[PDB]
Amino acid sequence: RYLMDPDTFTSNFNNDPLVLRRRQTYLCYEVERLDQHMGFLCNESGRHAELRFLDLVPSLQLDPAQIYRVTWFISWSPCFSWGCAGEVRAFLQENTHVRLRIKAARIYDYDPLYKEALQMLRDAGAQVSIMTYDEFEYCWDTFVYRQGCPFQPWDGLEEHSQALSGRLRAILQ
Ligand SMILES: [Zn+2]
Repeated sequence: RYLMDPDTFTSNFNNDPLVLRRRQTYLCYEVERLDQHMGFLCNESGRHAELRFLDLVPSLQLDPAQIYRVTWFISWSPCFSWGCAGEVRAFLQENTHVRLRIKAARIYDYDPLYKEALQMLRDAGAQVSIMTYDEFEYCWDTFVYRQGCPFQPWDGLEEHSQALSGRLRAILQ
């Protein structure tokens, strides 16, 4: 399994919501039977990482008889205005053996309809939450070519996480 460069992780999962950023997304995934698959995806040539994960589901050769928990540690919450939330809704509505957890570093405020994405994902059975120190360090330890270096928090990690978490819980009340 391949690991991402540390600077790519840090640049993409920094959770300060008031920074101007390129609209790139990184999505670290793990899939476990409730038989594991792990990896990471970014947007490529206009196709969002969420859809690329859906693209690769068949290649994972999951047993249609079993239940699987899929976890996404995603740098941006999935969009509405470019169809991600709806495709994820479709996927989950049919593939009822998949339970999806979405832990987002940041809310995708670049999408005017981001709240509709969050609400739609919830209504389809996905568990959506905001990444905390725990998740950032887990992703550093699990998906990053860190060469034994411990995780070091960026300025404001905990504050941003708590503010975004309050936003998200307010939206999904
Ligand atoms: Zn999208």
